[PDB]
Amino acid sequence: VQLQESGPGLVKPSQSLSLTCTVTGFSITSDYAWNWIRQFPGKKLEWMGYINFDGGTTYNPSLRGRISITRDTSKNQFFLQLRSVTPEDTATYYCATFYGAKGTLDYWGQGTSVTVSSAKTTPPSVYPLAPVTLGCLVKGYFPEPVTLTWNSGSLSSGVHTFPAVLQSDLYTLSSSVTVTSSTWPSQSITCNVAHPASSTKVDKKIEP
Amino acid sequence: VQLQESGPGLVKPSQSLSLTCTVTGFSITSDYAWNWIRQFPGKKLEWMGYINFDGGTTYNPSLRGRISITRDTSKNQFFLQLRSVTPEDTATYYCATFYGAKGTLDYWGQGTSVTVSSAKTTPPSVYPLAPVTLGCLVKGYFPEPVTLTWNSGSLSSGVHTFPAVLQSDLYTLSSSVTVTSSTWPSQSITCNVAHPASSTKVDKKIEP
Amino acid sequence: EGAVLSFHNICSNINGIMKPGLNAILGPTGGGKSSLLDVLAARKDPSGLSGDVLINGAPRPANFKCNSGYVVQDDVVMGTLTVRENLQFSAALRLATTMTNHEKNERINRVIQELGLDKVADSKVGTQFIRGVSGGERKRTSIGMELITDPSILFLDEPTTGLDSSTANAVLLLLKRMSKQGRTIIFSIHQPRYSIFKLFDSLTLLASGRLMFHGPAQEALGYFESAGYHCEAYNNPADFFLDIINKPLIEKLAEIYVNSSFYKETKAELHQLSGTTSFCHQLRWVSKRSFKNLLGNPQASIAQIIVTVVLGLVIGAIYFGLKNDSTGIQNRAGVLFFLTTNQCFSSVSAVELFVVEKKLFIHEYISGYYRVSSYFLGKLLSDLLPMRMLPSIIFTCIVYFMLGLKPKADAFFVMMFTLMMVAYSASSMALAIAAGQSVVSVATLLMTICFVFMMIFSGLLVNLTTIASWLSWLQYFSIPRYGFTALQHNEFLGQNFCPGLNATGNNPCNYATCTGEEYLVKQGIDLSPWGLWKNHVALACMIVIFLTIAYLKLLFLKKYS
Amino acid sequence: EGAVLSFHNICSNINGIMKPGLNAILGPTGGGKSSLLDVLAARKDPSGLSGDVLINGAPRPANFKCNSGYVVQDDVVMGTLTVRENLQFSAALRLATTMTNHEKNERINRVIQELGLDKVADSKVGTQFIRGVSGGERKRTSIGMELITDPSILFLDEPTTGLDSSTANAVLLLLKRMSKQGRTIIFSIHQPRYSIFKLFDSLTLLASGRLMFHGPAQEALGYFESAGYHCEAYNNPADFFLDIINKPLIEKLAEIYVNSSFYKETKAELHQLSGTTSFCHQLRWVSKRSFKNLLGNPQASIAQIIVTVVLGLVIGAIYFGLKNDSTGIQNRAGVLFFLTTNQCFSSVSAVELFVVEKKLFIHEYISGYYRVSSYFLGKLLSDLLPMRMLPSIIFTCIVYFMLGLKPKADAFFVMMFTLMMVAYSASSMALAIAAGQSVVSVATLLMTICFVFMMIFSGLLVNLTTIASWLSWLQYFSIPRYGFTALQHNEFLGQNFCPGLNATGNNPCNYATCTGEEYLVKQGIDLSPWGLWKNHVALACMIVIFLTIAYLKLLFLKKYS
Amino acid sequence: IVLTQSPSSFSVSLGDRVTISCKASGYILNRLAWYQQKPGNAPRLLISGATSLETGFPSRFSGTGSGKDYTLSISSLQTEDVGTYYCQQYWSTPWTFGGGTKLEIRRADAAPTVSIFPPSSEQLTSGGASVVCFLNNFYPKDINVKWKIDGSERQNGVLNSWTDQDSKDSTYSMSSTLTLTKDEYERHNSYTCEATHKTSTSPIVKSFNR
Amino acid sequence: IVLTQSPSSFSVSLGDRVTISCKASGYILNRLAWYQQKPGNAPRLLISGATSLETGFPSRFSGTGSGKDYTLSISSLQTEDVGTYYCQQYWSTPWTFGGGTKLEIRRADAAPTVSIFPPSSEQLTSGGASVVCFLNNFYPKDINVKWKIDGSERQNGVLNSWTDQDSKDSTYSMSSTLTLTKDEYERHNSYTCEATHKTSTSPIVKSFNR
Ligand SMILES: *[C@@H]1O[C@H](CO)[C@@H](O[C@@H]2O[C@H](CO)[C@@H](O)[C@H](O)[C@H]2NC(C)=O)[C@H](O)[C@H]1NC(C)=O
Ligand SMILES: *[C@@H]1O[C@H](CO)[C@@H](O[C@@H]2O[C@H](CO)[C@@H](O)[C@H](O)[C@H]2NC(C)=O)[C@H](O)[C@H]1NC(C)=O
Repeated sequence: VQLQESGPGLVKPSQSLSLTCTVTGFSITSDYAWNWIRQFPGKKLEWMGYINFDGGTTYNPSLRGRISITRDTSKNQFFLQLRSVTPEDTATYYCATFYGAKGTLDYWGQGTSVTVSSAKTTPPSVYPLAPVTLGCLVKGYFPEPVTLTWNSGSLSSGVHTFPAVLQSDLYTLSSSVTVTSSTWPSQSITCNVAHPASSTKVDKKIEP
Repeated sequence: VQLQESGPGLVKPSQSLSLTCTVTGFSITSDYAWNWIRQFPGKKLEWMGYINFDGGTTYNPSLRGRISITRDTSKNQFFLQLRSVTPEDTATYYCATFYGAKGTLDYWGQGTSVTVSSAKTTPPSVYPLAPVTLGCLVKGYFPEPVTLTWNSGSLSSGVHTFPAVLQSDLYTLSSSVTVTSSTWPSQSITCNVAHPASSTKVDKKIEP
Repeated sequence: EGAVLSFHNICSNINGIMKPGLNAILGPTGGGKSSLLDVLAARKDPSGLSGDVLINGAPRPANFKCNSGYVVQDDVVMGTLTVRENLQFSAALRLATTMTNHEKNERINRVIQELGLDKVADSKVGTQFIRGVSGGERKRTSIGMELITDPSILFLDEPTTGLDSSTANAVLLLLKRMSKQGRTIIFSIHQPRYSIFKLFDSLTLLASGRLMFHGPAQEALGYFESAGYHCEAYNNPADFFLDIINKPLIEKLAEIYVNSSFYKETKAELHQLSGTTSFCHQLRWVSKRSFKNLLGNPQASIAQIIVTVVLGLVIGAIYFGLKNDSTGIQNRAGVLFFLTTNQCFSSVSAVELFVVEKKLFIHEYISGYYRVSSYFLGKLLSDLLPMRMLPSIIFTCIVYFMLGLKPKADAFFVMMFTLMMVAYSASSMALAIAAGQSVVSVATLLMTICFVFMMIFSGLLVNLTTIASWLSWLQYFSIPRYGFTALQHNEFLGQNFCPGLNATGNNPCNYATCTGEEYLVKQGIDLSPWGLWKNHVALACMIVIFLTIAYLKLLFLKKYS
Repeated sequence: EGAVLSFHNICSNINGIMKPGLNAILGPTGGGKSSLLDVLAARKDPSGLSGDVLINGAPRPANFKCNSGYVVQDDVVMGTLTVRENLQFSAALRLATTMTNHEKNERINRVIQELGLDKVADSKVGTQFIRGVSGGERKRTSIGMELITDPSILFLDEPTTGLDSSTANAVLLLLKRMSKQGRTIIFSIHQPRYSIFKLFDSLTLLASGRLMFHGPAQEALGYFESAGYHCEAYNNPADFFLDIINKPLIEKLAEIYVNSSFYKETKAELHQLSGTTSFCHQLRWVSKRSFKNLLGNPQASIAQIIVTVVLGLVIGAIYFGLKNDSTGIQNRAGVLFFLTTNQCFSSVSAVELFVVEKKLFIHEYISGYYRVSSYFLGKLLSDLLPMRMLPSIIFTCIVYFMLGLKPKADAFFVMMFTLMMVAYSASSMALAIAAGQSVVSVATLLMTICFVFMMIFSGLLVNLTTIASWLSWLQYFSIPRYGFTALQHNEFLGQNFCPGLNATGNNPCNYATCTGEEYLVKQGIDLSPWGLWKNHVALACMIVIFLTIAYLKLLFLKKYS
Repeated sequence: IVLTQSPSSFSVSLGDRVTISCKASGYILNRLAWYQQKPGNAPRLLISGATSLETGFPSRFSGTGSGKDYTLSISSLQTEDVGTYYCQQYWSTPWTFGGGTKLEIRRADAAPTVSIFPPSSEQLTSGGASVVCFLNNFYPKDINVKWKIDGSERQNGVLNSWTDQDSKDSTYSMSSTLTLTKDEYERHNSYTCEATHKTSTSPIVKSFNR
Repeated sequence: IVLTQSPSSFSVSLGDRVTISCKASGYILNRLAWYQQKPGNAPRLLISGATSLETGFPSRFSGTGSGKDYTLSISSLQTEDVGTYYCQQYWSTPWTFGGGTKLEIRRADAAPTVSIFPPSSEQLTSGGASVVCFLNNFYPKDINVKWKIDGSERQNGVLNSWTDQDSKDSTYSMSSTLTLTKDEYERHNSYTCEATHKTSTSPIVKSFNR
C-alpha cells in the first residue's frame, strides 16, 4: 500500500487544521484500519487515532473532542481535523496503516511537519561572527526553515549547521565553517542564506 | 514436515491394531496437532483423530472407545491402536498434520492399507479362458494383492487388469489381453501370476 | 314473610330448623363450625353429604348460590377502591343489564344509607397499607356486597374476630337491624360477649362434628341446667357454658337431651315439614376494577417502574458506547444476557397476582359474579398486559441509545417486542406454576430454581452446541434461550468485531470470531431470518400453553375453593 | 419473707406498690401495659423515666437484671431442643462455675418437679414444625428458665394469649402455686377469664399511659361501683368492667378516685416508705446449644445439602469433560461464573440466622446470659462456619473431576478454599446488612439487589477493563470479582485453547485468545502469583469488616431491644 | 455436521469450466477446504478458507459461495485436474469430508467389445462354475449384463468388475464373472451374455457351446 | 499502559551485540512491536509479536523476553542499525510507544574545539548581545559551558544547540549563544567561554576583547 498525506504547513493557534492522506493500493473500506500518528519535536511518539474500514472511529483519549477523522471513499482519502490547536501540537504528522490480525502499524506515511504558530512570515537577519572556525547567526526569521551554505559550499570542510531554536516565537539558527588562518580575510568568506517562504537571500562578508 | 507411518498389513477381527507415524522435521510437542485419517475402500474419507502438541487428544465420536492415540516424544512418533476391529475397518490409513491457525490438514502420510480379515494366507488358483481377447481368472488367493502380466508383458497391447473382489472372504481377480486371431494358438500365451506373500507363481497356457 | 330452613339428619346425625330471624353457631375451634357453614354454603357437592336439605321446601342444589348471602372470615375488599366504587362494581356485576344506572345507584343509596356509611362512602375502603377506614366499616361493606341482591338468608363467618370492643357490637346492632328487616342470618362466632349473647334469639353448638343443643340463649341456660352443672356466679355463663360443654362427656351429655322432648319436639316439627352479561361487559367491568386497583396502588407499580428506570440507567452507564474492538462481543452479549434474564426474574413478582386474591377469587366464584374465562382474560388485561409492557419499552428506549446498538428502527422494534414476549412468557410460566396455591414462597423458590436451570441453557454460559446429546434436548424448555437468542439475532447479525480485519473469507486467522455471524453460528443460532422469528413462535406457543395450564388449574380448582 | 415494691409518681403520674403475692396488669391494647412492663423490666435507661423506683428500698439500676424474672409475650425456646437440654443450658449459663453438675441437675429436678414436667422432660420441646409438645408446657419451660436463678420477682407478658381454655388456666394454677412459694408475680393479661379473675388478689389498670385503679378484684368491683355504672347481670364483670373503664371519661373517672381515701391511703403508704465465666466456656456452651440446634434440625441443613449435591451433579453433567477446543474458554469461564455467583446467593439464607432469634437475642441479653462477643463469635461457630464449609467442599469434590479441571492437587485446594472464602464473605455481607432488623424480606430484596449489582462487575458480563474510569472504581466493591477472579486465576493459568495452535509468540492470528493467559489479561487479571492471593486478602478483609459492622450493630442495638 | 457433495460424478471435456457444489448441513462460514485426491495418493490441499488457494497450483481454481452453498469452479479444465475432489468442513470436530466427485473426460460413445468364455477343464474337475463375459472399451459408465443358460436366464450369483477411467483411451473395461455349482452348469451347452448400452438399446447377444 | 524503555541511549561500537530492554507497566503478552526510525523518516516496523520479524531485514535482529521484560537483541551491530528504536505495545488502545533509544557509535574521545566570538557592529547598533562559543567535534555527549563577563560569571540567559551524531566523523557539534541587552554587554571588554569535558576536567578557557 502507498500512502501520501498533504496539507498546510502552519495554522494559527485556537483554530482547526485539516490533513488528507491519499491512499493508493487498497480501498479504505476494503480491509485494513487507517490511522494517524503524531510525533513531538525530537523523539516522542503518540498514536492519535484510526477510522477502520467500516467508518467507526477510535481516538486517543488524550485528544478528546479535538480530533475528528473523516472518510472520502471515492478518492480513497481520509482526513484529520484538529480543533483548538496549541503550539504544543507543532509535531510531525503521519498516516499509518494498521493490519489488525498482525496488530502492528505496518505502513506509514512519509510525513509532514505541522507548526502551530502565532507569528507571521518574517525575513531573516544575518549577523556574521568575526573576532580556525567562524560562524553566521540568523535571527528572527519565520517560518522554518532556512538553509545556509558557506559561499554556496566552497569551503565545505568542517561546516556545522545547527538546528533552529525559538526566540520569542521567532526562529533562529547559526552555523560554522572550520577553516585555516590563511584563507581569512584573504578569501572572500560569505555564508549563503536561503529562505524559501519569504523568498529572501542575504549575503554578508566576514571581516575583522 | 515429512511423515511416514508403518505397521502390519493385516489384523484378525475382534483384536487391536497398532500403527506408528514417524515424524521428521518438527517435534511432536513443538507446534502442530497430529492427526489420523482413514479412507474406506473406494472413495469415502473419515477423519479419525488428533493428539495435539500438549498430549491432549480428540477422537471422532463414531470411533468411541475403540481408537487410542499415544505419543512417543523422543523418537518423534505417535501411535494409533484400534481395538475391536471389524472387516469394515479395512481401509487405507493416513497420518496427517493439522496447522491450527490455517485450519487445514496441510501434510499427509503416504499411506498404508489395513485389511481386517479372518482368512489365512492362501496361494492362488489359475483358470485360463479359451472358447480378439482372452483372459485368466485367479480365484481364492489371500492376501491382497497378486499381479498378472501376460507372458511377462510380451503382448502388452490391450491388457486390462481388473481389481480384486471378495469371494467368501477370499480374494479373486481376472485380467484380459486383447490380441489378433493369428497369434493364438500359434504364439504360446501364458498369463504371469505373481503372489508376493505366499511367494507362489503359476504359469498356465491357453489352448482350445 | 316467614323464612324457614330444614335439615333431616344430614352428615353427622345433625338436624336443623331456622325461623325468620337471627341465629349464630358456636363452639370450640376445630369443632366443625366453618365446615358446617361450608355445608350451609353449598360449595362442595362431591363431599359426603348424607341427609335432607330443604330451603323453604325447595331443594338445595338448584340455583342456591344466586340468592343466598355468604361472607368468609376475611373481609377481602380491593385494597385501593372506595365504598362506592366497590358497590357500583358488585352491583353492576351481580344485577342484570335491565336495571338502569339510576336505579342501581338508588339501590346503592338505600344499602349504604341502610348501613349508615355515607360519610365514608367516598373514602378509600381498602386499608391494607394506607389505612383510611376502620376495619368494622370495611366489614360492613363486605356484608353490603351481599346486601346488593337483597337476599333472604345471610351467612357470616367470624364477624367478631379482628375487631375491638365497641365496633363489633355496633356491627351486631346493624345485623340485628337486618334481622328486624325480615331476614334469617347465621353466624359462626369464635368467642362472643355476653351482652349480644343476651341479644340472641337462637343458638346451636358443635362438638367436632357432633350436634349439640340448638335453641334460644336463655333456653341454652335452661336446657343446659337440665343437663346438670348449673351456671351461676357471674362466670360469663356463655363462656362458662362453653367451658362445661367441652368423649363420654360429649356423647353422653348430648345424648341426655337427645332423649329430651325438645329434640323430639323439633323432630316432630321435621316430620311436620315432611308433610348476567355474556362475555364482554363482565371482562370490561372486572378489568376496570383491577385496572383501577393498579392505578389505585402506586406502590407495586411505581416501585417497579423506578427500579427498571434506574437499572436501565446503570446498564446504560456501565456499557456506554459499545465499542467494536476485541472486547465488543462479550460486552454486547453480556448486556443482552442481562436484560432477558432480568425480565425472567422480573416475572417472579407476577407469582403474586393470583395468590393474594385467591380467597376473593373463590368467594367471588362460589357466588358466581363472572365466568372463569372472563375472569382470567379480564385479570390478564388488568395487571399483566400493561405492566409487562412498561419495563420492556423503558429498557429498550433508555438503554438502546446509551449502549449504541444497531441504529436501524426495525431492530429497535424487534428488541422492543422481544423483551415484551419474553416478559409475558416468563410471567406466563410464573402464572402456570403459581395459580391455585395459597403460599407464595414455595412457588417462588420453585420458580427461582427453574429460572436458574433455564439460565444455564442460554447461549452465554454453556455453549449449547457442545452439550452431550442425551440432555442437549432440553435446551428447548428454556425461555431465555428464546429471548436471548432473538436479542442477539437481531443485534449481532450485521456487525463486525475485529478492527482492521474484514474477515469475510477469513484466512490465517481462523479461531478469530471476527463477525457477528461467527459468534452466532459458533453459538449455534440459525442465521436465516426464520431463525429469528421461530424464537417468537416458540415464545407465543409457550404463552398459550402456560396460560392454558393456568386456565385449566382455575377450572379445576374453582369448585374446590 | 415479705417482698414489697414501690413507685413514687413515675413517668405518667403513676404510683406503685406490691405486696408479696400475685398481681396482673390489665387494660385495652395500646394502653401502655407492655411499655409499663418495659419500665418494670429496666430495659431502656435513656427513655424518659421521671419518678422514684424502690425494690425493697434498694434502688433500681444496680444489678436488677440478675435476680429479677422476666418473660416476653413469645415463649421462644430453641426449636429442636428438649426441656432437659434447655434447662441444662440456661442453668449452666446463668449459675456460676462453683455449682457442681450434680447440684445443678438437682436444681433442675426441683424446678421440673416443681412444674410437673418430668414426663415431657426428654421430649423435644421446640415445636415450630415438628410439634411434639403442647404449647402451654413450652410456656412452662420458658418460665422455668427464669425459675433457674430462684428469683423473688417474676414478670410475665401475656401468658393467656396463644393457648386454649384449660391449659392456660392450669398454667395460672402453677403460677398461683408459685405465689404460694413466697414470690411476687406481675402479669400483663390481654383478656382474661372471670374464674382466675376471682383468683386474683390485686390488679391495676392502664388507659394509654394514664394510671387507673390498682387494687383487689372484689375491690375493683367495689371501688368501681363507687365510681358509678354498677356491674351486674352476669355480663362478665371483669370484661364488662373492661367495657365501662374505656377523654373526660378517663381523666374524670380516674380523677374521682384520685380524690378517694384509698389512693391517699396508698399515697400515705408511699410516704411511709419514704421514712459468669470469662470468655471461652460461654461460647463453647452457647455454640454447643445452637450447634446441637443445627444437628437437631435436619430441614434447613439437609435441604441445602441435597440441593448443592444434585446441583453439583447437574453442573457435572452439563459441562462434563471440558474440551480444549475453541469452545473451551466460554465453557470453563461459564461454570466458574456460576459457582461463585451460586455461593453468593447461597448466602441469602444466612440473612435468616440473626433475624429469627432476634427476640431471643434481646431477651437473652437483657437478662445477661452472655457477653456479646461471646454470643457473636459463638453463633458464628455454630451455623456459619460448618454450613458454609459443606457446599464448598461438596461442589469442589463432585464437580472438580466430572468437569475435568486442572489435575493438580493444590489447584483443587485453591478452588476449595476459594469457594470457602467467597461463601463466608457473601455470608458476611448478608450478616452485615441483615443484623439488627426484624423483617427478613426487605433485607432479602436489598441483598438480592446488591448481589446483582455485584454480579455485573464480575469478569464475565462486562469486561471490567473497558468501563469508563469514573465508575470503574467500584469493581472493588464486588465480591464475585474476588471469587471468580481467583477461580479463574488458578484454573486458566496453565491452559491452552486452540488445537494445533501453540500460540506462544502468536503470529498472524492476533485477536485469537488461544491461551489462558490471553483470556486472563484480556479480562484484566494480574497474572503474577500475588494477583491470585490478593483476591483472598481482599476476601478476608471483607470478612473482618463485614463481621465488624454486624458486631457494632449488635453492640449498638443490644440495649435498644 | 455432514457435508453433502452432489452430484458425485461429472464427465466434462478438456479445457472447460466445471462447477462443483458442496452443500453443508449447517452454517460453516467459509471453513471449507477442497482437497484434490489423485488415483493412488493422499488428499492434497487445494482451497483453504473456501476462497483462497494454497501456493503450488495453476491458479485456474476458484472457490466461491457462502452461507451453505460452496462451489469449486475450474476454468479451462486440464488433464491433470481429473481426480476426486473432497470438500471438507473444519468448522467443528469431527471434520466430515464430502462424498467426493469423480470427474471424467468426455469421449465419443462406443459399443462394448464383449467376449464370454467357458472355464478350464480343471475347474470342471474341481466342480466350480465361473463363466466370464468381457466388456472392453465401452463408454460411458452405466452398462447392463444379461446371463442366459441355454436360454434360461438367471440374475443371481453375479459378480462384476470395472477398471477406472482408462486415460490412455478415455474409456472403460468390465469383467463379469458368473459363479455357480457343477450341476446347473454342466447340464447345459450354450451360454449367452447380453450387453445393454445407451447407444444400442438392443442387448448384444453372445453365446458359446462346449 | 505506559511502556518504559530504559535507558534512552547507548554508544556501542560497530559489529557488536547490543541489548534494548522495554519494560511495560502491565502484562502485554508478546504484543510488542519494535520500530526502527531513521533520521528523517517514518518508523518502519521491525519486530512484530515480540519474537518474529518482518521480511526485508538482515535477520540479525532477535526479539526475546516475555512477561513484562522484552528485549531487542542485535548481533553484529552494523552501520545501518544506528537510529532510534521504539517499542510499542498493541495489547490495548491507546497504543503507547516507548521513549525510544538513540544508539551511538563508539569513538575515541576528544577535546572540544572551542571558539567564542563577538557580534557584528550592526547588532551593537541594534543593541542586541549574542556572543557565541563554538564547540566543534567533541565526544561524547555531555559537555558544560561556563560564561564569564570580564571575570564576572553569569549562568542565565543561556542558549545552546547540538547537531546529531555526525556519522562522517563519529563526533558532535554545539553552538552556545548568549543573548543579553546592550548595557551589561558593552560595559565590558573581555569575554570567556570555558569547556568542561570528561577527558580534561580543567575547563578550557577562551576569551576575547573588543
Ligand atoms: C470485505 O472485503 C470484501 C472483498 O474481499 C468486500 O466484499 C466485496 O466487495 C466488492 C467491492 O468491494 C463488492 O463488489 C462485492 O459485492 C463484495 N462482496 C461481498 C460478498 O460482500 C467487502 O465489501 C469488505 N467488507 C466490507 C464491510 O466492506
Ligand atoms: C511452543 O513452541 C515453543 C517454541 O516456539 C516451545 O518453547 C520452547 O521449546 C523448547 C523445546 O521445545 C524449550 O527448550 C524451550 O524452553 C521452550 N521455551 C519456552 C519459552 O517455552 C514450547 O515448548 C511450545 N509449547 C508447548 C506447550 O510445548
